[PDB]
Amino acid sequence: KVEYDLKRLRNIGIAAHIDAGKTTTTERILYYTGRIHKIATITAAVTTCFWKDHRINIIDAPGHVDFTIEVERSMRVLDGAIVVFDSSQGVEPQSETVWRQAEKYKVPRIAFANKMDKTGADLWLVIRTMQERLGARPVVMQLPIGREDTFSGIIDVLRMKAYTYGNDLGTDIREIPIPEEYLDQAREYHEKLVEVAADFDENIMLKYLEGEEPTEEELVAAIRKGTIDLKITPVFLGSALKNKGVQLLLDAVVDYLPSPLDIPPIKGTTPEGEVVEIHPDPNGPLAALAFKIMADPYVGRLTFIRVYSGTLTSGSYVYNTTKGRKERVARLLRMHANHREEVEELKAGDLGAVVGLKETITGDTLVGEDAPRVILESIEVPEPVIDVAIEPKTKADQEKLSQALARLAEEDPTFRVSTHPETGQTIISGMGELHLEIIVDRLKREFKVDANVGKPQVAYRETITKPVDVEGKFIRQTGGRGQYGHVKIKVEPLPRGSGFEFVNAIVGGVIPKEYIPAVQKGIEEAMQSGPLIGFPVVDIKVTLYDGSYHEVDSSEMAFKIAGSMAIKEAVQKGDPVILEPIMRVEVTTPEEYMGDVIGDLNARRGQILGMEPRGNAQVIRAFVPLAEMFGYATDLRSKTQGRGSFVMFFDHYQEVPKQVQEKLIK
Ligand SMILES: Nc1nc2c(ncn2[C@@H]2O[C@H](COP(=O)(O)OP(=O)(O)O)[C@@H](O)[C@H]2O)c(=O)[nH]1
Ligand SMILES: [Mg+2]
Repeated sequence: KVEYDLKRLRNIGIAAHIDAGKTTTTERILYYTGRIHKIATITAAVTTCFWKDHRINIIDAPGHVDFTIEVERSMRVLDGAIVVFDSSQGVEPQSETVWRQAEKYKVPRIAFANKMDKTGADLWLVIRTMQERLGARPVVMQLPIGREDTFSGIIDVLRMKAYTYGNDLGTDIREIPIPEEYLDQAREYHEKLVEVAADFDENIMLKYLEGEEPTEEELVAAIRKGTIDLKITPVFLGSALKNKGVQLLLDAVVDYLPSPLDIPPIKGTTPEGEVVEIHPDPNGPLAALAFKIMADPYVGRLTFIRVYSGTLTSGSYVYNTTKGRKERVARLLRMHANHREEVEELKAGDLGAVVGLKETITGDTLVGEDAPRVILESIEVPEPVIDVAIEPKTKADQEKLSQALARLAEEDPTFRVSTHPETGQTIISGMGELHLEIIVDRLKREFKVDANVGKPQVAYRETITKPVDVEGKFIRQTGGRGQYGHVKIKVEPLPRGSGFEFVNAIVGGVIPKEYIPAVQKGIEEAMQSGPLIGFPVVDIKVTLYDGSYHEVDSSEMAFKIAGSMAIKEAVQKGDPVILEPIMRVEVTTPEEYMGDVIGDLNARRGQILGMEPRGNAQVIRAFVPLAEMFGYATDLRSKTQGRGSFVMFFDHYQEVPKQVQEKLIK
């Protein structure tokens, strides 16, 4: 027997500018691969299929489309990529953005000039622009027969044969000889191809010299080596829509894209912090990454995983190293184009879905019960730095918004719901504009919740900068009785990020013990709104140390208020100050636009940390206030002729300069 072979795995992702043909190309890969296995929602995060004895796991799901969380993780999870270019989109400036991503995560790729049928279809413009702008070193693997409407065929220039397509349905294909008017062009590019292969094979170099045509297999193997070691980009061509070229692209996935053997081992960290390489050994200890959780309308919660080492067995227990608990793997599944398949196991190099696993979230590492504890993804609590207010038009929209968030907080445990202290509205808080922007689209559409949605707003905080010693006195005859509460507190600043710290130095019934929770609750509520701009108070330690009470007039109501009053007083007395989030920012740019990107970041109150090169591009690292980063994606495209791209992570909170302090009151 046999079925699992590591050499025959081909984990891929299709990377394309929006509208280039990612989806159509994927659908067509799924149609052609599913033909043999028929006479003996979609899409899923990973969809398996078969071609010429090889298993191709097609990694997607994102959604989005700027969402760096989903993109990073999905790149570690695939081994190789097909970058689809639109042949008819002339400049295609943001098609560069997705190339930079593949370069960033060191993923071997082939290219597919995908709309040859269309008006404007220009293979050569794709090759030249790949050369000049991306520094990709493309190698022409195919030549088109016909142009635009009359696009009828494709020449494979490696093997010196061609194919004609008798229809647009993908149901008539015939190995033809290279026709007359194309044959000279094929000889030129075939020996250009042989020339490129000679750089990664000394045997082929010696053959090229003599004019001896090398063996097809030696040629495939040399282009493959150069592809996998990131020195060339084989280019193929077609119309996905008109079912021309998609079977040859599938051949290229097997010929040139990597198995999980061919790429460097994934890097992981022990709990000790020692970095280690994780080899794809199916009989080794299990190590696996959850990279997408998925609600399902049949089997329920599905966590999609990539096994890097060992074997994951259905009916086993695995250890979630990020959290600290055993979980039960109930079942394993592969998602095919039309159907599900139950499987007994997923070995190293492979991907699928596990039912079970209730407490595992995206990015979590799963290892064997008695296996080395490794953490693949670096741990980080991502800060809710952006809030959006949201008001349902009726009471009927209130309860189905409450369901929209409690049900969407389980798939995505990374946002934070609350209620504005001085208004009373629902406030979703998250890692960015676009995290909240698509939560809002899932709310109004998928959960049918129409609501008055407010401007995105940065999550400012407030704190004090010197120690203070203050009172709160609530003493009133209100609502038919006397009320009395009296607190004294020392408040002092805590180290940035340390949070909140309450200390009871009440020494002798000076405030009766029964009212001590009341004063804490008062302190708590009053910290929700600071004196400067009404935003939460953080990073302080409060110490209750004196007070008084009245024999009959004191109450929890009175001491709570006395607590609020004391906190209000202290924050205003304590040289208060606004804290804003500061983001880590990596901008990728062409070098001619590079001085202009630095200057613009400095005008945004940025500090430049340092730039290193990435391909023919340049990666600038910097700190900038998130408050200064609004509308940045458009402003960056303006100063890079659309070729730039960035990613943005929370780093720390810092004290705003007093010039900004004044601007924020209104
Ligand atoms: N004319 C032409 N259109 C295509 C081709 N491939 C895809 N499209 C169309 O381009 C549009 C966007 O396609 P899609 O695959 O969804 O792009 P995506 O956003 O990158 O997933 C769709 O309406 C497709 O039908 C092609 O080969 N030729
Ligand atoms: Mg799509």
